[PDB]
Amino acid sequence: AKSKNHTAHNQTRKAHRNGIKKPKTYKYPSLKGVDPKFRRNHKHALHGTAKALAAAKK
Amino acid sequence: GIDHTSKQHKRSGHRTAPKSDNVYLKLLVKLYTFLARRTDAPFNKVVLKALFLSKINRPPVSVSRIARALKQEGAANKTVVVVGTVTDDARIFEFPKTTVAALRFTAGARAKIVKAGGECITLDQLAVRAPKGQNTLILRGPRNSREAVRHFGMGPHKGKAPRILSTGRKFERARGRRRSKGFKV
Amino acid sequence: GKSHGYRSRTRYMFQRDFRKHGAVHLSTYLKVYKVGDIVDIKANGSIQKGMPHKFYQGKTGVVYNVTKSSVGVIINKMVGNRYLEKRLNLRVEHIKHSKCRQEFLERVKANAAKRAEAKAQGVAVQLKRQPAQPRESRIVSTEGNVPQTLAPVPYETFI
Amino acid sequence: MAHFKEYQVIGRRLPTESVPEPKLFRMRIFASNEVIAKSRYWYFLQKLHKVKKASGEIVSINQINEAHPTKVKNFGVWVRYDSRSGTHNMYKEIRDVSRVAAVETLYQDMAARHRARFRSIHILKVAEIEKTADVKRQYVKQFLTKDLKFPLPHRVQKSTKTFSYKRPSTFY
Amino acid sequence: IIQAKRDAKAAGSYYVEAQHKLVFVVRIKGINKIPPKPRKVLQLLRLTRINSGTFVKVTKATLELLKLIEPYVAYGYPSYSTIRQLVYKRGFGKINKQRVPLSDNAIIEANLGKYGILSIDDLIHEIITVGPHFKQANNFLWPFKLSNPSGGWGVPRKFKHFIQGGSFGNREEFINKLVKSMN
RNA sequence: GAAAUUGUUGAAAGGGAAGGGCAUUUGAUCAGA
RNA sequence: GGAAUACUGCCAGCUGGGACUGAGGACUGCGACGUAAGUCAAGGAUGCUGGCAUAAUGGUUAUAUGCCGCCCGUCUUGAAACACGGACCAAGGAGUCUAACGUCUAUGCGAGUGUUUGGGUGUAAAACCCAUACGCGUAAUGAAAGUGAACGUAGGUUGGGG
RNA sequence: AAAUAUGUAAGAAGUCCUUGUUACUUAAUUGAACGUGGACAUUUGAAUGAAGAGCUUUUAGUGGGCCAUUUUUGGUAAGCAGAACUGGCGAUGCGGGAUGAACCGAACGUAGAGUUAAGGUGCCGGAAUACACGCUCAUCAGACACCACAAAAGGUGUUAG
RNA sequence: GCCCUGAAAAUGGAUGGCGCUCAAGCGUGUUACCUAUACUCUACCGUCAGGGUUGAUAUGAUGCCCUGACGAGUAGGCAGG
RNA sequence: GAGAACAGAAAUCUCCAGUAGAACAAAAGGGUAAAAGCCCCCUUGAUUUUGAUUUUCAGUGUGAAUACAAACCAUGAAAGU
RNA sequence: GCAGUCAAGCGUUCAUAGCGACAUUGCUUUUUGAUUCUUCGAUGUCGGCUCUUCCUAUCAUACCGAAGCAGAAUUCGGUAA
RNA sequence: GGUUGCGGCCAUAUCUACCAGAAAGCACCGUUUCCCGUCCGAUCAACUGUAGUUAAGCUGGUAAGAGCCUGACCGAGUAGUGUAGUGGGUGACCAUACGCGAAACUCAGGUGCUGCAAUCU
Ligand SMILES: [K+]
Ligand SMILES: [Mg+2]
Ligand SMILES: [Mg+2]
Ligand SMILES: [Mg+2]
Ligand SMILES: [Mg+2]
Ligand SMILES: [Mg+2]
Ligand SMILES: [Mg+2]
Ligand SMILES: [Mg+2]
Ligand SMILES: [Mg+2]
Ligand SMILES: [Mg+2]
Ligand SMILES: [Mg+2]
Ligand SMILES: [Mg+2]
Ligand SMILES: [Mg+2]
Ligand SMILES: [Mg+2]
Ligand SMILES: [Mg+2]
Ligand SMILES: [Mg+2]
Ligand SMILES: [Mg+2]
Ligand SMILES: [Mg+2]
Ligand SMILES: [Mg+2]
Ligand SMILES: [Mg+2]
Ligand SMILES: [Mg+2]
Ligand SMILES: [Mg+2]
Ligand SMILES: [Mg+2]
Ligand SMILES: [Mg+2]
Ligand SMILES: [Mg+2]
Ligand SMILES: [Mg+2]
Ligand SMILES: [Mg+2]
Ligand SMILES: [Mg+2]
Ligand SMILES: [Mg+2]
Ligand SMILES: [Mg+2]
Ligand SMILES: [Mg+2]
Ligand SMILES: [Mg+2]
Ligand SMILES: [Mg+2]
Ligand SMILES: [Mg+2]
Ligand SMILES: [Mg+2]
Ligand SMILES: [Mg+2]
Ligand SMILES: [Mg+2]
Ligand SMILES: [Mg+2]
Ligand SMILES: [Mg+2]
Ligand SMILES: [Mg+2]
Repeated sequence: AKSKNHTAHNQTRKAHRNGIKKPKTYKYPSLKGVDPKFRRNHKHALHGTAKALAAAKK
Repeated sequence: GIDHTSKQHKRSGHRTAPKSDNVYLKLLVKLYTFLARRTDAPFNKVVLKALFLSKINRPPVSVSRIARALKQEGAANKTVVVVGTVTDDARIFEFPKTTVAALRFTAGARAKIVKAGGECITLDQLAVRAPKGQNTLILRGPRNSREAVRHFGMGPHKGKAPRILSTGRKFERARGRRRSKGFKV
Repeated sequence: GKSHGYRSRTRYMFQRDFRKHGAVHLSTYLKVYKVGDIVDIKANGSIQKGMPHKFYQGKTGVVYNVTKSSVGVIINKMVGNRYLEKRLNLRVEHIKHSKCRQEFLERVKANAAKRAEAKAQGVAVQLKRQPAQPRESRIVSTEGNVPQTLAPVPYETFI
Repeated sequence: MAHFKEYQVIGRRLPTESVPEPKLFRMRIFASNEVIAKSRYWYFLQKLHKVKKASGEIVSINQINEAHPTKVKNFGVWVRYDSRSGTHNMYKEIRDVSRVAAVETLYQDMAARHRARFRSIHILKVAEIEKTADVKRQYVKQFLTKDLKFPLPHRVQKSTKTFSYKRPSTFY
Repeated sequence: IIQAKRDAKAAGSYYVEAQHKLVFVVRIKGINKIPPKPRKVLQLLRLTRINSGTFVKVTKATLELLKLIEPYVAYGYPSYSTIRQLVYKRGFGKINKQRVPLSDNAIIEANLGKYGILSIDDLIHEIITVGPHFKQANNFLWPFKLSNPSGGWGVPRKFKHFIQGGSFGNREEFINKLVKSMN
């Protein structure tokens, strides 16, 4: 008793019923894959900027 | 025949009335329905909408949250509006004097507010005092701090609190949770 | 059995552009890529390291990471009924700066110039692009261009 | 396609910077309306020259009326048509009072005798045969004899009623 | 325009009239068995029902849409009389997402007055001359719900091209006869 | 003291089933005003 | 050379015949005509008249006529099937209760909550009252020993209703 | 080396300008990234549309399919077997193809009137034994796609080339 | 091109039938006409949506009312009864 | 291809031509010429730590692979690898 | 399985009286396959006997055409079930 | 403008056969003590710039040159292809309608352009 093996029939219709959703872009994307040396220095630079701007409030 | 570009007879998906059968809640809804219709006050519209919300959509607002909102610059004299329950919070030791309008006050929250010298008023008293929502500050409790929420979106590499009855060693911590047993997450 | 390896069905995709085999010219390595740059992905079959998968050949993405010899590129891949974010680590031989936005950039520059000249001269902007419009009326002269009458030709074989 | 009109259609092969004032090619098209006439013009122009409707423009389209619509003419008509198994040129002769009437007759006759639909037929040429004895088809020549008369035997009258009381006659 | 044609003829030239800036498109095909790209184009032109018609401003961007939906629509160049009768008899405005008949100039002024369109004739003018606010006026116009043609379609079979003796495609000036029968 | 099933009486129809839908004719019967 | 006519198109040109519909229910609007009173075909039918006043209309029912109408249920890609169950009728006849739970919702109270194991009491399996515990929550994390949540207005930025 | 299909972009999260942080980087305030400050709303930067957009939870059934056009594999082929895209049937009545799951047309609340689709208009059968030009006579004539078949080869039959 | 030969199967039978021969056949063209649960207009039912109306004799604000669009359905879900 | 005792059509030597028509463990495809091939010299980056990423994909696992970081090394004059 | 077309050759000479290579077009469903649509809550599985009817691709009988038909015998073909 | 060093694009630059080249540069070229490498100072190393030469390299020019590059209403709106019909045809396949649109072929033109630094009759 053999059966059907594969088909993509109706798959695009199913996909488009709830649509192909664009991936909801955000400002400030994540830094997941960024070089860790750059991230370490970025953390130190941002901390320094925060301290400077905290003292800058006069 | 018509080639419909959208689902037919689709309900709005928003509550138009409280699910509750509370007669007093329905009276508040009637008052704020009148106000939202005949004032053009965005405050009145949002209060009417908030009066329909379910319990999980009206998380309690603590007096400490109210006090932080009053610590906001320029907001110290605004009447704080919570469409829901105001709860007490002993972690704060300095509650300011203020007017709070809420659906419900915990005994402790009311005691703290009155002791600080403010008043706890109902939403109809709020409506009489400020029919256009004048000088109000609407506060909402934390919705996504519910215990149920932390299990939502469970899956690999999501970090989303498995649904579990007993916790500890031997309870969903070995295979799929550490590299030493098969793999991690 | 079936075969779906990493480089399956790449026989012509990763070929070397006939009479353009051999060493990569130095401008490829002299290009500078910054986070946010838009790049087209086209694998160089002679550089087997840092190569993109065949799916990304011809895809355009945004650089999110810059390393010694490579960049990280953000692609939006259609998976199922939605797009998933993919992060590729591609050596610079497999990417080039995309010109998909240069027309927009020069349009922005020209629009700034046109707005400045408009606000210095008078009131007219017309800064939006317009599709090709229907042709206006024109008068076609027959001086030296008297219409020549053509007729369909009879069938013949010429074999 | 329908009762035909004849149009002159003049198209341009739109001017460029290198070639302003292009060569203004003209055709005589038999068609039922101007839309079909312009479609046919572009069809034959694409058969003849490197042009298409997207790269060209219709400069003019004008109905050509018969100069003498109430004088009987003999027409030689050269056509090229696709049969079921090949393409063939044929020359026919049609007696009619106008070119459009002759072309309508020709299309009817091609469809009747060779099952050639409109799409399969190209009118190469329609020309008045000015001098009789240059008419070379017998089915036209037989109508050019002197003092031509002929009867119409077996006249069939169309009855306006279901029943007749007379047992009709076919005299004429 | 008439004098320009006459003058070019007198000068031995040909007055090539300006290409038409406006088409009227009527969906002449039902809603079943439509391929997705033409289906989406018909939706974007608001022809979601058979005998629904809209005005389209002719550009390359919209001509490439008419090309895609050619086998399902009959379109052409509407005359002033066609536009006038269409708007007067079947003119409906989209107001608050509702189809409101254009029975008074106040409706048109209340919804299009910000664009300088104060009356039904101002609307018709903005349609026939494809003005600066053609997009807004045309979109304010609800898609026209035409009937079937009163004398029929003039052809035995609708679904071959007008050139091939059918009903669909560009029928450029005969769209007026068809739409007047359907209106 | 139901139904299946049956007798009698009455009414009706009935050229290889019967039953059904829409519509009206005809017969019978009946409410509303 | 001067016309006409055809064809096609336009008129916010005039007008005749036919059919279906009359929704709404004080006024409110936009207009037209009139100098103005006012009138109107202008935000949906009124006026006049006749017959009948009951089986006449209509309902129901049986029949006749025109046209249409395969046997339901089921499995199935596909059933009227030469696939299965069903001669008929009545009565019975199939997602229940429980333990422990997920989401959602309603309610009470709320950093707490749960009186009902038990005690008190009673008009006695009800209702009413209650101490100490205990459960869950208020802390996590680690295999464990163990350690255990404010640099800051409990942070910065972007958006964010009010 | 096409056509069709396909990635990206078409702005205020933008363009540019001044200068603060760093443990990164540079020969080097060199740069990198992130910031502080400043200028630029009618078309805020193609078209068309937008019963709105975004977001979340939770559950049913299903996980035998099949058919048509087109692309296409195995097979002589199959109402065969297997893929691609779309449209359908399944899950769907209605008008047409006599009949028929899939074809054509068209998708369906209850009615009235009008007009049509596909298909038809001798009679069955509603609707021209309409009009027009030809062709055909068959001692097996032919008579509408899917579709219910016919070929090579022949005929001073007849027609036109 | 049409027609004919080529052209043989089993119950009696199918351009659907009758029948049709300057067709009621074949090719082509032009009109008129017929009729779907489709299109247009109107009413009524329901659904959905947007609104008006707690200012009184107001007991039905889950009410009354205005406006627009929409209505196929197995498995299945939900709702009102 | 033109040459050189045995040496011939194939042994070794020489020049010329030689875009790869060779070789690169293996199937096939891709890639490669001062190399990725051939020969020689030095070596252990076939190492340590724990993450991210690509393919298959449920965006789970496994296998394989990519680019980094933090070390320790190899090689080279060095950039580098 | 049956039947065509072409005609290199056979047939003393002559392609086609009768045949007919190399090719090629078909028909039939009395072969066997191929398939798995119907039937597994069951359509009684070989053959024979018996009996009716149908088909024609005709063995005989009827009437014919052809012949490498003198007669006789025979062969090829037609209408014919 | 020539030349050198480093280059960018990587034949319009390559290839074949000839011709020419002033100045400088480059080059061939001379030598083997040292460092260095070879069977071989041929390559590689070092030294001289001295003994010699433009012969070669190199550069430029020439050729109805090969290749390559560019362009074309050249072929060709052809082949192909998206869409459509109850179009044709027994079929194989084909025509038409609305679009897109090659390659070969032919012809014409061309044969490196150029950055940085130094140098030169
Ligand atoms: K069985
Ligand atoms: Mg399966
Ligand atoms: Mg509907
Ligand atoms: Mg390639
Ligand atoms: Mg009519
Ligand atoms: Mg029709
Ligand atoms: Mg009894
Ligand atoms: Mg009984
Ligand atoms: Mg007229
Ligand atoms: Mg009324
Ligand atoms: Mg009655
Ligand atoms: Mg029947
Ligand atoms: Mg059944
Ligand atoms: Mg059966
Ligand atoms: Mg069974
Ligand atoms: Mg039984
Ligand atoms: Mg029962
Ligand atoms: Mg099923
Ligand atoms: Mg259907
Ligand atoms: Mg049939
Ligand atoms: Mg109806
Ligand atoms: Mg009739
Ligand atoms: Mg033949
Ligand atoms: Mg025949
Ligand atoms: Mg008939
Ligand atoms: Mg006919
Ligand atoms: Mg509502
Ligand atoms: Mg329904
Ligand atoms: Mg090397
Ligand atoms: Mg593997
Ligand atoms: Mg099967
Ligand atoms: Mg049985
Ligand atoms: Mg049995
Ligand atoms: Mg039996
Ligand atoms: Mg026989
Ligand atoms: Mg030497
Ligand atoms: Mg040296
Ligand atoms: Mg020399
Ligand atoms: Mg040459
Ligand atoms: Mg179709």
